[PDB]
Amino acid sequence: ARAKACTRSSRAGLQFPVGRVHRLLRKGNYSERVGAGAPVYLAAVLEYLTAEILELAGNAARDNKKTRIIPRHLQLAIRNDEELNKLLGRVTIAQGGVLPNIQAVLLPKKT
Amino acid sequence: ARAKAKTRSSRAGLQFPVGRVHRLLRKGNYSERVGAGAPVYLAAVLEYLTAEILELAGNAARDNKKTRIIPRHLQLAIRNDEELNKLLGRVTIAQGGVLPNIQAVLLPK
Amino acid sequence: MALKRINKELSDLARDPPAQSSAGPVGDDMFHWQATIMGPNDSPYQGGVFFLTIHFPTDYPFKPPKVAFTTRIYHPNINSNGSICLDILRSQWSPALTISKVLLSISSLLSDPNPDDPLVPEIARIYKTDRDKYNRISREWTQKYAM
Amino acid sequence: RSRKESYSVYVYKVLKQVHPDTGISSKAMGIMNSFVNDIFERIAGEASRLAHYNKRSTITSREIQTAVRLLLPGELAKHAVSEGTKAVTKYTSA
Amino acid sequence: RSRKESYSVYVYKVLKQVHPDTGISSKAMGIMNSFVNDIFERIAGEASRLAHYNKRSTITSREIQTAVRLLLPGELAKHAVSEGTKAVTKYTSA
Amino acid sequence: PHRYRPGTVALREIRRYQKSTELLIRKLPFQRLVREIAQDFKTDLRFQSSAVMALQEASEAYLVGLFEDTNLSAIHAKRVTIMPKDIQLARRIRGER
Amino acid sequence: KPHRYRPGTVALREIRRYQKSTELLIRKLPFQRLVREIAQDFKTDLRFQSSAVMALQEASEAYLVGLFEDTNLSAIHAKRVTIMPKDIQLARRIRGER
Amino acid sequence: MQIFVKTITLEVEPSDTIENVKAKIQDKEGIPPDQQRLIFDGRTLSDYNIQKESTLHLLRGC
Amino acid sequence: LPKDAIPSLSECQCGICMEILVEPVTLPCNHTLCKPCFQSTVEKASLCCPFCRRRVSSWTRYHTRRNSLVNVELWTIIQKHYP
Amino acid sequence: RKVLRDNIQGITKPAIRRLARRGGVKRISGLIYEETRGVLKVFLENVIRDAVTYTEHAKRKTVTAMDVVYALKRQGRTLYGFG
Amino acid sequence: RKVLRDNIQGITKPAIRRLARRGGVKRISGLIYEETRGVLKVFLENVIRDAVTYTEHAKRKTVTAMDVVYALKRQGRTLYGFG
DNA sequence: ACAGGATGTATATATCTGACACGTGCCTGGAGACTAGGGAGTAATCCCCTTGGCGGTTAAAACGCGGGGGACAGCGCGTACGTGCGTTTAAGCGGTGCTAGAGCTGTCTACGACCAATTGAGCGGCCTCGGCACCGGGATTCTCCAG
DNA sequence: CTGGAGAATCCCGGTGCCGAGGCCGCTCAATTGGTCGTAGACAGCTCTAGCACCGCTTAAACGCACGTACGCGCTGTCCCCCGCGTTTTAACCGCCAAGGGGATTACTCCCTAGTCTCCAGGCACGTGTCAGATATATACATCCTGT
Ligand SMILES: [Zn+2]
Ligand SMILES: [Zn+2]
Repeated sequence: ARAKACTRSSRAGLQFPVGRVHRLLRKGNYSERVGAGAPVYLAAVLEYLTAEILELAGNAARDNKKTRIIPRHLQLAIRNDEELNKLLGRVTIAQGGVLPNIQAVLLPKKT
Repeated sequence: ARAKAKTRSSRAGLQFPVGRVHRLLRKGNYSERVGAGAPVYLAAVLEYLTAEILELAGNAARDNKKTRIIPRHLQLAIRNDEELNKLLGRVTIAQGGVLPNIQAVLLPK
Repeated sequence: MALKRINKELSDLARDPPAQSSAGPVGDDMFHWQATIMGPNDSPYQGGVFFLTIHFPTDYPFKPPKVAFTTRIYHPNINSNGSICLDILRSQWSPALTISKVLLSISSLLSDPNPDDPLVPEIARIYKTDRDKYNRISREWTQKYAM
Repeated sequence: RSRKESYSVYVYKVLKQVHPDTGISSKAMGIMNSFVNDIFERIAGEASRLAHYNKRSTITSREIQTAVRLLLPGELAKHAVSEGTKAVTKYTSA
Repeated sequence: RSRKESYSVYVYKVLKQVHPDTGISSKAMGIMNSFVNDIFERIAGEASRLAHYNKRSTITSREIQTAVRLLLPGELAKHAVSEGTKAVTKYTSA
Repeated sequence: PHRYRPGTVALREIRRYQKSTELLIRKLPFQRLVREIAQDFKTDLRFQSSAVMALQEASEAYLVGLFEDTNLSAIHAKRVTIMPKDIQLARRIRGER
Repeated sequence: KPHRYRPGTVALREIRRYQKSTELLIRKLPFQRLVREIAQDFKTDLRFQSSAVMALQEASEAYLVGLFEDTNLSAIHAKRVTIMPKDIQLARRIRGER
Repeated sequence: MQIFVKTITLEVEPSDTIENVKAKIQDKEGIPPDQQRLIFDGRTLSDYNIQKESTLHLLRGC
Repeated sequence: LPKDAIPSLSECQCGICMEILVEPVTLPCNHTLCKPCFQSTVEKASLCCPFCRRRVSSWTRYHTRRNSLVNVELWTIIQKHYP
Repeated sequence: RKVLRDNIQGITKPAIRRLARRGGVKRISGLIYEETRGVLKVFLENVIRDAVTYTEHAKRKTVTAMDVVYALKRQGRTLYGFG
Repeated sequence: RKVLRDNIQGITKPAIRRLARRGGVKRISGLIYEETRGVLKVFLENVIRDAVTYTEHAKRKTVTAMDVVYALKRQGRTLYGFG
């Protein structure tokens, strides 16, 4: 008898693979040695970012009365939120389109 | 008592320190192992670029009738050359000033 | 201050006592409580009465309590130290649940052990391999200690 | 038969945690994988530079806190740091 | 009593080989050092990413050629590659 | 007969194309252009269809962004018609020239 | 007789003057006061190296000169010679700062 | 005497084994006795020759 | 609406701390809890809704920048009928 | 092995017009259809000259999607959805 | 402990005029000065925030030149002349 | 403003289908236990650069006044671009067929990490004079108003 | 459009200072010589996907007429900005003094690399059903000319 195998992700209550993140860090030539809490912190940060994107994407999808998230929904979610827009200002999403906006000068006007 | 020490820069007939560049590469966390010719090539490239910039800056200084290169001369040398200007388009130089130019519309006529 | 919430929960428990389980402070310390539960019917542990310990951390209801068994028992998801491997105590904690639900979940795990994440590998092996053997041994140990 | 790795499983789990009844297209999953890889590389590169600047040789959670503070803007960074410290605390508590 | 390093000696040697009768200010020398470090970091960072992309683990002159080709624009890149190859050839000769 | 006054069809096209996500350039001529451009750096090169699609996506996004900037420049110049002066100004300000 | 130059004539000469000199154009003491005032909102009782304050001024002045070049180009593009706050906004928006 | 754990000070005289010290730690704080270990059960303090004001350290819990 | 215009003490108390609602914040899931309990449970456990598990992270970050967190209407109503 | 230079005309006037329509342009002057296709080839040359040197460094004969993605990334134009 | 404010007026109108003159600006409107104050304040806030983070990561109370250099370099405006 | 006609545009219902959410076998990468060693935390000390202060000079900022030129609203005119309709033309699809090169595996060897011993190249210090700043003065040019 | 006053600019010369340049310890980081494991070079084999072609549909491109709205020029106004003089203020420089904190060295010890063994979590592969697309017949909002 040795022990049962509990994943570090389950220890931290995460979903992203702490062990995989640790392997990537220590195989990515980022530093000579890697601390113990660094993968735990990084996995939590990545999970939070993905969840934050997905909540808005799902809200956009349900506002469009569809049940599957398509890249159009991701683009609509990203470009509406100011924080995420500033984080991903230099990123192009394939099949994403653009946010519908028309300058008020071009709209017709008279009487 | 083995042999006279010859620097790798002297072996390649360079000026920049090949040994120092080699040390910087392997202590820089760039890759696990470093090829032998990598410091030689990198030192050659850096020496050539420095020579180019110094040539242009010296020309700019002698056009200003001075003997000591100052940051103003470096700025004038960099901005005039198109290649270097595009290379260092995102670089701010202290005590550099700007290239003198006035838009033709503003000139009196 | 968790004292208000602890006292309110105790007041509600007194207002609505459970059927097979019982708990409460066993002293002036509201943070340290003892829980008494009976073996659920149609279980190998039926008949025995188990006593539990409670240590409330000073953040309740926003943190799970420190609760374990003071009665020796034979369960995969329970170690020899009486600790309980349960999500509402580890991950599924929420400030919006009552202690009675916790006790009912404990009784359910007593009736429904989870060998996927046990605390004693041998007990999980027996539960997966010979359910009758687990039912016999749990009953024997319930009679030996819980009775 | 080279087995390649991605984050599709974890992305799907988080999606099920947030919206219990919403699917995701295959092409959107690839976009999420690219996003995850990009953010991972940004943060790891920033932490490596911090460690090199401070003459260290170890990347710890201390470096990643600073890297997140530099990269993410404002309230997003605040929430990310809150999430990361909590996870590290829970991991060390066990 | 920390022994700090720069490229001032080598910059001065190149300056004397180019303009034998020209001085350089102290502040200009610092600018040259900053430029040298910046370009060195650019090239090394590009070469490291190339080695990682092509599943290698050794940075050789082959990667540095491509890094220079990616970084320096046009005629400058062509001249730099020509200069580097000659130096490597001479070094390998002896 | 019937005749929409000028501008309305353009506005409905703006609303239509800002709601869809399809590729707006014909695939075959775009591929021919890509192969023509690449044929000088190296001869007899080959391309993955995924690579060509990536190039087209990036190019279309870049052009859309350039037009977004050049429209604001023309509006700032108190016009509603885009003209190459606006494209030049936008390229110059964005540090591309 | 009071001799006066035409409006803009001294503006051109001072443009030529300041495009040739490399001195810092902002007053160092108020700039340092501003930098410390801004830094108050992140950590209290911070200390600055004089070289750090100089570096901040050197960067800020270059950034403002670069911004003014583009905002002058926009004003010229609008067929006028007086730069107005809408021009600065247009330049910052095209550059992607906003 | 005094005993340090690395923190609730102090604890039993050199007369109680590790099990009783862990039980009292659990009573005084709520940390599980068996979780996680003692770094410096059936062993005592005199068996390890633990003097007063010694610095102790206190895995399985998942 | 909270409900209501007269939130009798049983409703005027927080759903968690059970004390009188101090600067209550209305969640997108329409749940009402005081500013202390909210500002604790937000970063305390999981950023989720304790009642119906609703994620509030996007709503929270939306409202924090604009300082629109505190339900002004109910917070004023409580001051009119309760201390 | 015989590609001529006429393919630049492949980007047609209606195609450029609908690109501008997506970009939000009301009306287009006639001189734009040349300026835009002048700009596009400059952009494509910059991207492709970086993709092809990646492929050369990999000693390959075909241009993969990752080569284009890397070339775009090094220009500060990161693209999602292809790796 | 030496709390100060209202330093933004230290950037005098003649100083802004001198900057614009180096920029190559002939005539200046009256509303330029306030907006330039705002732009400069935004830029300095964005740079000092990263500089202070770099300093406090190394756990010292003194903002050095290298911290400012790194804060600028990470914003895409590399600055030479300070090591 | 208003009304009706023509025209897009959103909506509901029906049906297909293929892309996804799921399941299973499996294998290799993650977890556990262990030891060893050096990276870093902590303490202690030193002194250097930061902060704070003061007084005097004066360069620079603030204010004010007049006037002029430029921003701006308006107007008139021409043209070029959007809108529509009819007539080409390759894009697109689909299908088939071929083979170049991408991808993998298996060797084997040249090469780069590693370590120990040796010395001289670069860092620090220490000078010294000359390139450059400055001050004054004469010579040149450029602007502007009267003509 | 052509000249004279004047204001600014340029230019030459004598002067004094201090930072660039050179010299000298001197030590430590570069060099040199071995050794040893292995990352990569290279051959070989497979088969995926890229290239080439043809044929039919038809949607999209292309070309033409028109007339209307928009760009562009002109003109007058006037108000806001520039040039300038006077007054005011605080930046700037020199200097002194205190000390807080940055920069070293020692030490120890705890955290992380490395190795080993075991197993399950994630990956490759099927698979069937349902979210979504497409068609069609609606209601319904929208524009545009006439009133
Ligand atoms: Zn409450
Ligand atoms: Zn709720």
